[PDB]
Amino acid sequence: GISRDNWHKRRKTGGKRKPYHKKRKYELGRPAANTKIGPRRIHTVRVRGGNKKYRALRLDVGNFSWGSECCTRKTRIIDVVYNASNNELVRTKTLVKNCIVLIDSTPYRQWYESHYALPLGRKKGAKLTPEEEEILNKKRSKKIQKKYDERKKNAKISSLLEEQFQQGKLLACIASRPGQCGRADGYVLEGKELEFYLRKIKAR
Amino acid sequence: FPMKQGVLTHGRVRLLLSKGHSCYRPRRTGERKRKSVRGCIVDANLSVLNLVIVKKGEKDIPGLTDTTVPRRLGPKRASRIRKLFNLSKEDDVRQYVVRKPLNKEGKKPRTKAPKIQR
RNA sequence: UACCUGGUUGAUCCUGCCAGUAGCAUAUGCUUGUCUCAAAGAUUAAGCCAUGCAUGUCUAAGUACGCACGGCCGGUACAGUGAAACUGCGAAUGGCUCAUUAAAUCAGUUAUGGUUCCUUUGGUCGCUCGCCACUUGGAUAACUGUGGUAAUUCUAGAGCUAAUACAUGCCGACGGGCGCUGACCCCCUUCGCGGGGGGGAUGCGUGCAUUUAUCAGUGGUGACUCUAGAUAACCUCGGGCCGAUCGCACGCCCCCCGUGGCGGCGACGACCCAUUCGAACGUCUGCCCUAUCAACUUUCGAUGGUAGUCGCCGUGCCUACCAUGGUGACCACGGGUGACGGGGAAUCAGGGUUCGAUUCCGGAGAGGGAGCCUGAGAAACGGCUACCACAUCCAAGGAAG
RNA sequence: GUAAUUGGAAUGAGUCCACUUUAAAUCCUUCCGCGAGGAUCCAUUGGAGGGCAAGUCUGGUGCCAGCAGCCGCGGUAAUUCC
Repeated sequence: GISRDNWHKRRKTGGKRKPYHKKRKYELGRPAANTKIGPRRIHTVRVRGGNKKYRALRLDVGNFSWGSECCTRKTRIIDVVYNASNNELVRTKTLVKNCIVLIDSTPYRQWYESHYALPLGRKKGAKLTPEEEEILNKKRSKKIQKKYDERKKNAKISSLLEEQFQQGKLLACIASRPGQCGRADGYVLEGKELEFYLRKIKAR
Repeated sequence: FPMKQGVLTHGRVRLLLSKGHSCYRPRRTGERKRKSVRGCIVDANLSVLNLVIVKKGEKDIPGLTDTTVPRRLGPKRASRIRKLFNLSKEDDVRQYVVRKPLNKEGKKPRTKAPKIQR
């Protein structure tokens, strides 16, 4: 029974305004969802028009995007690492729209290697013999080797970005509204936007 | 005030009841109502308790476990008549529908069969 | 008809008010034959209510196995009338009231050479390549039989029976095509070279709507982050669609062939687009009295910024972190109103003055507050829940306002 | 205009059958029958000094009782009371 209308606010000059009507139904009650990380609990609330919005109690995976290579996949959500609004919402791992989240890197690795045939995620060596040895040589044909040697101009990764491919856990930014759509989608930080959020989280 | 499954507290308490629980027949859609109902624990504080046999042992109690009451309305949909008579396939369900006799004294003795569904 | 007359004096001319004069609108007094229209518990008490009522609903077309009626038209599913009950839709309109409310309401403005919005109206509904489909599963009501209370439109157990209720779920189109991958093309320059193309051996993804990201720039608006397109993907088990629905006249091919295939008018539906009825929230301008009401607002959101949370969406609407602002003698702020606002009404030289509770529109509230269910639409009151006030029956245990 | 005598193709208010009206009714209209000489089938409410149209008629009361929106009228002959 919490309203979201203007007639209980004080006016611009500072005058109390006496209310002329009761609190209606079209300024609806507002319990927050407080989306956190766990197994999938989605609830449905009917809203005006008989429609449904899916408030998402407890989320597990995301649909995070990449943009520069155009590689969007599912991925599980590791942790919540930064929030611009409230610092109290990162000690309790709350998934809101513009929170800086942490995801793993296993679908992006098995895309990048399966598209360029380069190593990715490997810095010391001497462990990739069972499955990651074969994926890039494969006994390809000739014109396949022709069309994959010419992708050695765009296969660079910026140095802050392949670092988190090594230790496994990319940091991404949510763009969906969980608790309002029911999904926690978004995009992975890279570039000046990543370096902005690098300088924030480290300096805390 | 009748009993109710799940109250688990002897005596009588009051419940807010919607359509579908028990002990309450709603008069318009979405109408809930607060009513008093009795717990599921039995005491000596009942006027009648309802009691249902699950197994017959020794003998015939008169008026209770004898004089079989016939089931006068058999199946109507065309799937439980196929589950009753064990019809394998396309055995002309219209032939096998249960036909009840009707026995007014002022009329000739009619017999009457339902429709069929599905 | 732009209109005046009597009263201060012993008389006079003035100022000045009093009184007279005419409407109309309340109440009353006396009186009252006819006839056309007709106001009418507004002012004080938005005081309190006995009783009766004012919202229900069936077509040819959701579900009849009530013998309650029918020709039971003859040995079979039903000639139909049909009570009841489930289901669906309405009950959010109309009616009444004027207590609240002073920039608030309100008003104006915005050829085959290949065989947000139920409804209504208009759209769209083989666009998806994936052992029942000649029809899947379970439960319940009316009914029958046993009951409980002093009691109410209270209901319990036991056994049946249905769907356009509640779910489950496929064939067909379906022949395919696109995009990404990919064991064989040599004929290019194989000269030791570097090769330039078409083909497929493989396995995924493919529509509509939802969510997110990126690239390019069908049709439009001074204007778009519009519509449409393309790629990468998501698709919530209180799960988004892609007819397990009902009448009516019945036919056509019947060659596989007397057992099968194909067809017309509808009625209910159904995500989405548009429309319609609106609703919501903003822009600008406009209101009575009051200073014996001159500073107000800002812990507690007051004015703004950033990020979000919810909400149908914009917004301090709410929170976190910031900046210290907003308003005022052009009357803020506070108080009063015997304040519902307007269209209008009486008056009448012009200019004004007064009234508008009252049939039209808009708003607000159903004893006072508050919280919700269902539904397209209610913070509903001839819907629920709780407190406060008043009040009902009782067998004293409880029931209903 | 006293004052009549009358009466006349005068009429309604009322009374009352019949249609019409209306969901059914009642009214209004339409039309039989009756229904007017103190037509007793009865017109009232206020005033009569001025403002302001209308009496210095008669009796009663005597600054009493009362009237009068205002000026004012009433103390034994009141155009102002009853």
